[PDB]
Amino acid sequence: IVGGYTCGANTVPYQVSLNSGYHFCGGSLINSQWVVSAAHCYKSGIQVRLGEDNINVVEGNEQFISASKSIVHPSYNSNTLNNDIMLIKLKSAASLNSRVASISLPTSCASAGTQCLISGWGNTKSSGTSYPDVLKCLKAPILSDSSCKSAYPGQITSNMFCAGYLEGGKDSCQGDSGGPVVCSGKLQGIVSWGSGCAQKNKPGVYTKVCNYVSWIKQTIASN
Ligand SMILES: NCc1csc2ccccc12
Ligand SMILES: [Ca+2]
Repeated sequence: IVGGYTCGANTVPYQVSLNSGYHFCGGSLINSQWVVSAAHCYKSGIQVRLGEDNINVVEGNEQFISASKSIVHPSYNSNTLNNDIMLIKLKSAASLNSRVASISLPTSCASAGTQCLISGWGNTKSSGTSYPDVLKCLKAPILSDSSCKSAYPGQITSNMFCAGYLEGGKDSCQGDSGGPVVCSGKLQGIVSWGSGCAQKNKPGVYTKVCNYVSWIKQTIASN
């Protein structure tokens, strides 16, 4: 997260870290067994880390649970990033408590102008590199479809939205991938892509979660 703030320990209780020896992506806990992330975060050997603040220090609220199954969306295209979503099942159910909690799925799509919370352990600089140990947060609005399309001609599908600031300075970034965009207590986005981070006229692009709720539910119901 570039241009954000320290969230505070365990204040984003659905935020998980995907770990394969190291943090490499965020995700969102959506029930005791299942995590939402980005399909471009797929790999084998994932351990889900819940209850994290400092991802380098064991602070006392973590739960570490290995994935049993990954399901990338059936229509994910890794060239266009269309349908950039996957589900990860945990080998055992997480213990749910104030610091480890699921985030509700949307029952309707959010509109441009809605305020959201984006979070992660990704890069905090727009030039150069610095990775935080504690969770960072950013409040950002959803941008109109038309400004998203004009920012990224030919590349925004109906499964994507832009959020952030056309002026630059505040955005998600590499290592935030797969993490939440939460708006009024519903998971509306997943950190997906952009051109650089926090550049002028290049806002972040996010998977439009409300298009996937019936796929999510039917997948969970059968797996
Ligand atoms: N908002 C931009 C963004 C999000 S994840 C990622 C990974 C690499 C480069 C940019 C980004
Ligand atoms: Ca920790």
